[PDB]
Amino acid sequence: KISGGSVVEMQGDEMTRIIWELIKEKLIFPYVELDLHSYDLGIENRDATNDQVTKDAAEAIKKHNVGVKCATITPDEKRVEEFKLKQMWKSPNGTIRNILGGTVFREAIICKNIPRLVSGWVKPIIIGQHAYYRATDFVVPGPGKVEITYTPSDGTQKVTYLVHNFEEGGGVAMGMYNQDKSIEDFAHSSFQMALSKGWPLYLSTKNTILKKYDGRFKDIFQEIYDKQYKSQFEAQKIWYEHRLIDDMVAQAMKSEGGFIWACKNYQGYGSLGMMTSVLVCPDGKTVEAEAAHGTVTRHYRMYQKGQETSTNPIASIFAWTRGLAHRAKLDNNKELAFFANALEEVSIETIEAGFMTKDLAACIKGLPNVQRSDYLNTFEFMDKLGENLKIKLAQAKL
Amino acid sequence: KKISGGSVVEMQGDEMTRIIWELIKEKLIFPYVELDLHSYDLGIENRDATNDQVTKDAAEAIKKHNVGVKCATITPDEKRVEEFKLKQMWKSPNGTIRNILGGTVFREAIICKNIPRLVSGWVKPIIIGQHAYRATDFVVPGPGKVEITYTPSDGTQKVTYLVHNFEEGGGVAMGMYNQDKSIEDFAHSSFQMALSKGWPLYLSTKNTILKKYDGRFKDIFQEIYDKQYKSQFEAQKIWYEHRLIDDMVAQAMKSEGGFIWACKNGYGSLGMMTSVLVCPDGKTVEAEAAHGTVTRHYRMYQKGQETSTNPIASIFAWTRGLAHRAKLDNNKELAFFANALEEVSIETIEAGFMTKDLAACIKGLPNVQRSDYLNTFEFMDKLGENLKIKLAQAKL
Ligand SMILES: NC(=O)C1=CN([C@@H]2O[C@H](COP(=O)(O)OP(=O)(O)OC[C@H]3O[C@@H](n4cnc5c(N)ncnc54)[C@H](OP(=O)(O)O)[C@@H]3O)[C@@H](O)[C@H]2O)C=CC1
Ligand SMILES: NC(=O)C1=CN([C@@H]2O[C@H](COP(=O)(O)OP(=O)(O)OC[C@H]3O[C@@H](n4cnc5c(N)ncnc54)[C@H](OP(=O)(O)O)[C@@H]3O)[C@@H](O)[C@H]2O)C=CC1
Repeated sequence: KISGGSVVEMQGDEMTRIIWELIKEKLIFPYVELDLHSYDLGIENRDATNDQVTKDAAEAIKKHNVGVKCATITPDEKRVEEFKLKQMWKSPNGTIRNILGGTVFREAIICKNIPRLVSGWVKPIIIGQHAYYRATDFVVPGPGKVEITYTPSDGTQKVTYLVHNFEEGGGVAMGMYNQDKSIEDFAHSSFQMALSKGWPLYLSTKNTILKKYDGRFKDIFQEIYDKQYKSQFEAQKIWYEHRLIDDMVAQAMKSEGGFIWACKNYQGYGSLGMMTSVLVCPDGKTVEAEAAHGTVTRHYRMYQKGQETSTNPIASIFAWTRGLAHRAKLDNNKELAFFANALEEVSIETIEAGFMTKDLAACIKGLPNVQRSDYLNTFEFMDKLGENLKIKLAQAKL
Repeated sequence: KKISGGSVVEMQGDEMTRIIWELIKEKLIFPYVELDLHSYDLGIENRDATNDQVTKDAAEAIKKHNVGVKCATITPDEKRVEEFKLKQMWKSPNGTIRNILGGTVFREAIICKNIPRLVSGWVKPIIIGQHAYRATDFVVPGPGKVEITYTPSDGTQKVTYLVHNFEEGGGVAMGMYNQDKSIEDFAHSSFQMALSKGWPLYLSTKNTILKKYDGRFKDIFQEIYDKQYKSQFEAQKIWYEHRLIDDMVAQAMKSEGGFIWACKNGYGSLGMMTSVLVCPDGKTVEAEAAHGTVTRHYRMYQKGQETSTNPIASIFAWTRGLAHRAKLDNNKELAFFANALEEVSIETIEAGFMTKDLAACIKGLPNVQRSDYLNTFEFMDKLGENLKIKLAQAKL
């Protein structure tokens, strides 16, 4: 077996909890031994520990640099009643993101025989937004001037901008800000992401409206690029380029994918089971990977009733491969790195060979026309993945 | 005899849409409807020659007559100023008109059974109304205080909020506002939109974060619904509900369309995107296509090259305006004609006759053959033939 090293694992809820264990038993543990720091973020354990397990897991990722998380229940009124919760606990992902900070990158796994939004997309597209509300909103009770002013610490200037003169009645108003350091982090993660995946980085803004707000982003990116990054980019045939929201969307419809897209926003096509997410810290050392979808409660309800389920494990699987990939990069572990990529290859190869779960079959043929013989159920698909994994690894040996 | 349509304000536009606009009036409207046409030429040359006076006048006419249908217009930039030697960079005509009329813009894509849509589970299009810029942004060069103050006009105590204290480094800051009247109008237009279409209404905000800012939207929407629209909504078996933006995106993706989405704050064929400005009064509306003047196709047409521009959005501007005019005047004949024009457009495409953009949505642009679509004039002639036939069969 491979010596994988230190990995922080977080267990989840409902259907993903089941798939998670299938992944560990069929795909990971037979080939990788890990110094595994496992945390049970199941809803009942989070309630029992008064959410302490969530904080402990966050600190564990901070210490060991690699975290892979299963989907978790974010409680609401119904969940509080269903589980007899003591509190409507905050989402584990919010707690973890707030402890680690960083930038989230979403990337949908592409298979040739699965329709994409843009027919021409051959390579993936990695979209990134910064994990930051810290905004001061208030009620304007009646007529009067709302103004926003800046005063430098040296007190040599004072600038006052009229936000609005309320002359008929009141309303609402707010102010919000952004620190340079937070914009710089967003850019560092974004450039390191483009270098890691070996693709070009595009930044899109709306400088035609918030000329000053978005212009600061444009400048901070260009500064960092031309300073510490331009070199590596020209080396790998990649580059950085700023785009307006229109020029960017256009360049995407005509493009073949294969680029990082940084957004200053203030999730659709392709089954949710194909979407991956990665929290990348500015330091470039810490990564937390996980599927972009949820616990799949509906499929779990079928399971509980004893009905066949067909749940896509790809996003969950790619959470492990990304985490193991980063762990291998940190440890210079060529064997683990080879495994992580082999597992990714096998998943796509199996789907592209026609073995797939119902969601993907529906994407191809349309749900009203899918037949039982068009797909595999949850356990059949995991079986096929494990079978092709064993073949692939053994064949690589020769 | 033709139908007596009444008073309509019409606004002529630029480039490709101007060509198609005239074909629409000649082939689909005028052969069947007589209008008291208040017609204004918002072509770039006429706006310049009148110093944009025509644009303001058109807005006043809509205010007076309640119904307006507008062709897409060139919004000037530096390149347009050079191309036409403009006296100056005239403001977007839509900006002038919205400023004069107020109201909320609602966007709706026209759904054809045989054109693939974003979520294949959307049977009926979804109508999205948006709010408004009005953001005072600026750069923070270095350490210092950014504060936002409220100064009452009656002399009482000034109120000051800290936005942020930049202790080291700089960044950016911005201020933003919303007047209560503005939110009330947004709600009223939205409720009227939902009643008119007979569909449910959903307001999406982030009132859990912006507790006071977005909370004001949700509160005003609810108070106006309970006092002015609850019963009417029930009398049509519809409803209004607030929803957090995340939950709303969830409900929408699993839904089959058919609802109005008001959100404070999408890639189909632009040729199928419709737009309507709905004033809160419930009387005045202005309809236009969601796309622009299609300059690229116009350059083709200028060199005598074959074009295939989609007129659907332009056609639905006319049908929505005429439908509102019919409602205002209790004009059963015009109401039917407007419905017939919309169905004939949908049916022609659903029968396999379409412009190149929709053929691309089916075969993909790389494999679109000339025999897969009609050019602009071929498609317009096909619509005319089918409209003629439908209206003949409608007598009995
Ligand atoms: N990262 C996290 O921890 C996340 C937490 N959640 C939690 O999970 C639950 C969400 O349930 P829901 O709102 O249904 O969102 P889910 O993403 O859990 O399920 C959404 C729906 O999309 C389809 N789908 C999603 N993942 C898969 C998959 N792997 N294979 C096949 N189909 C899939 C299914 O639709 P169909 O049944 O039509 O196939 C499923 O019902 C809540 O408790 C929420 O708090 C949700 C989001 C993220
Ligand atoms: N309501 C208004 O008055 C509006 C004004 N404008 C003005 O109009 C011009 C806009 O030009 P542009 O920026 O190209 O935006 P357009 O929407 O005019 O053209 C956009 C592109 O989308 C496709 N497209 C749009 N409408 C159609 C259609 N009816 N049938 C087929 N394809 C269509 C074409 O792409 P392809 O050529 O690849 O098919 C077209 O080149 C500018 O002068 C702008 O100021 C723009 C926005 C709204």
